[PDB]
Amino acid sequence: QFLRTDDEVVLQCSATVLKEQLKLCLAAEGFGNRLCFLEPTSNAQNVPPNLAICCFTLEQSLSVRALQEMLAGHRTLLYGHAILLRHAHSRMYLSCLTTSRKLAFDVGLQEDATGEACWWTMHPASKQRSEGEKVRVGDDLILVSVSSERYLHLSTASGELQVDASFMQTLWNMNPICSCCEEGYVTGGHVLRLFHGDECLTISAADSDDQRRLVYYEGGAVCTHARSLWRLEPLRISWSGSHLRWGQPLRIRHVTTGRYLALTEDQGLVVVDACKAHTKATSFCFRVSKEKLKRDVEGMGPPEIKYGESLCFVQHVASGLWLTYAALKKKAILHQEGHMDDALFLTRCQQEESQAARMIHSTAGLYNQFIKGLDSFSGKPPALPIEAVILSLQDLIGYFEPPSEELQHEEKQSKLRSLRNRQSLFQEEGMLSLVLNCIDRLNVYTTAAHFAEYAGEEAAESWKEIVNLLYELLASLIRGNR
Repeated sequence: QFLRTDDEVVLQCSATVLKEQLKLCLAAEGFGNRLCFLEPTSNAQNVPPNLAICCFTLEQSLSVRALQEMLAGHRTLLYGHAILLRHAHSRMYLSCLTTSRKLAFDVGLQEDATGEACWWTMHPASKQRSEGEKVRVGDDLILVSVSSERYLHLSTASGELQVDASFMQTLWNMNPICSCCEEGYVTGGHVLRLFHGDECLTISAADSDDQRRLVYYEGGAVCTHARSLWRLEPLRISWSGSHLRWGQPLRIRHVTTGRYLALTEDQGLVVVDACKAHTKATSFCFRVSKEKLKRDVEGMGPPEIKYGESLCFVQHVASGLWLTYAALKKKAILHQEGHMDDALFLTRCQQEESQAARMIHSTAGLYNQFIKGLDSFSGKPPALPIEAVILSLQDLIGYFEPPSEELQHEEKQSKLRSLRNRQSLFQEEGMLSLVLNCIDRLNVYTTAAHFAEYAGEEAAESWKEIVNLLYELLASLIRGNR
């Protein structure tokens, strides 16, 4: 009922697009794009809303007297406090930038929580709440950027909906996503692996004849590759990050591919594009048993499903079909009766791995777009994402860059081991081919001006930069780091 620090929230506002009141959350991508945007949560039944990129962690809520004192646990948020919001998807911080794209600033992300620019003071939106009172869940509120002293505010100019820091006010809901959970219990929004018996649930490797659409039970090294990672996403906006319960409908999202576990009329059990991932075809639940078989709480809920200790049957909700094998690599199928040994156990994946999986997804998406733009004009003299591609390239280069040679051996090796594991994950997801395709397609052009003939000078102004960054990323992915 009250928001404590280390709680997870989405900042939600309202707008009336196409003459109807749509609610939508504050979103940021992170790498490749620092600028914030808005994610519609409204059309949940037909399209899975991208809540993952909307979650922020309430890192700290301080009195201005302690906030000014800093620049030299489980506290409840009080009105008047300045808060620090950590973007969960990127581990970056919600900040008020010094760019503008009409007196206003851009709202986005800071790589590090530095200075006043990443702090926002909370203020009551009504005579019901007062300065010093605890901020209550589902309260409308006003947020003021400490550095600029402007309001976090949604724009409607001209056609599209944006976010900026303006002298205009916007009323913002803090929807709780999650709070303290019971140790070792599965909660929504968790990225995990579903094990069988070793064998785990996965899609095929990159570039497979599959088009990566089919689901498998596979053993060996997959259990340590990103392709076997899934996010459990319940059919809720608020307390989506609550404990999961037996029978609770949920979507199962494949992380790197972005597609959703689904039952199809034609294909059968497959993974499916986000836009085509409707509730009926996409809703699964965890069952204690296969026997015949309530109303969701406004909180973390009762802890029901335990990591590694709970054997779970997976069931498609609409059809009642069981996730089973077909009969080391087996096709996963949905079946009426299934197999006596269909029960999976869930192992929570760790952060370094989960982050890398999500980073793969963004980068694949951004670069596939960049390639599509290149392919669009091959032989023809569709705006290319130059700005983002450059930033993405730069970001991954720093991500992969080896430790400073003048560092202690104990830490150097440990930081080196992770770098290697981080590189491996990307490598096994065909990130090298991705970088190579971008290089090969850019190399079809001899001079920067030759590229300008098919793309224009503005785009060509960064041609030698993108190739140098791509070759640099390539090298950084390849480097042994032993």
